[PDB]
Amino acid sequence: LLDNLRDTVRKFLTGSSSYDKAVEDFIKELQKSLISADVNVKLVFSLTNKIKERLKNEKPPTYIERREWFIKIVYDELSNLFGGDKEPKVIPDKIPYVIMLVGVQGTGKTTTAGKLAYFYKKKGFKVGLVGADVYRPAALEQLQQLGQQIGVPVYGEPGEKDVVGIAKRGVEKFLSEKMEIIIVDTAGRHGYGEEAALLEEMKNIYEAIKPDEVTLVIDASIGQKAYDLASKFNQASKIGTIIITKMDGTAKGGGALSAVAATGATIKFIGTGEKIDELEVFNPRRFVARLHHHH
Repeated sequence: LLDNLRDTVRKFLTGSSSYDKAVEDFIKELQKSLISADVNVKLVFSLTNKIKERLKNEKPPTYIERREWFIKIVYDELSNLFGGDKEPKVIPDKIPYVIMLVGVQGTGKTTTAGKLAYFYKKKGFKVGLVGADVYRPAALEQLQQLGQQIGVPVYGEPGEKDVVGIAKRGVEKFLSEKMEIIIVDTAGRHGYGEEAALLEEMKNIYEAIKPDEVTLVIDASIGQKAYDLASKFNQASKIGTIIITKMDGTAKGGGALSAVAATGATIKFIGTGEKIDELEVFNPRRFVARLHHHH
């Protein structure tokens, strides 16, 4: 969406027609591209109405061209659509720090667990990974391969299906090894649409491990349908954050980000590609800044 918004911006700034038609043309194209990105239509309409209103109340500061000022207001409001200017807290100040990853099946989460452990190893922490995703049988082997490849130890119990016992033995072992960051990879038996049961089901793992942070991993190709789960996830704990993965393998990452941001939850990271280091700290203002036409 942003790379497509770049070209629309360019067409708007290299001053073709009247201003008002240039603006009209741009808003239609924005509305169209956001619909295509699966953003909820009510957010698409509010966004453009808010843009149009700022433009009627806020003349450009002196020295600022009108078209430049229009674009500044569009960029500020795209950022607000994805959650607004905010820089999450990504380095823990309590050690040890236990992070429980949760989510529906297939959210780029075992990869996400290795990517998170890599991020924190690079930061100089001592991390241990707990492979408690026991529905998928491949998840553990996959985790053990990541760990081995990135030099972080992986606790896992081949063929075991008590996720609560695995998470509790793995955390206790890592806490005894005096690990500083402990990442517990868990999935869930439900999909999107079955949010109450998904959440209920996270409860006994959580109580067992008493993590410092619970992180819901969302695949971005769910789009705007991430809303319900994210909303209920976020209300259910004071320590919940969200990771949106696979932003590069969908057209619907704007729908997913905008739908999560509508809940107010914290999107701490986004997963961009499949490579181990492609996990980035997320700030809507920076995310939007990437396409700025003055660079």
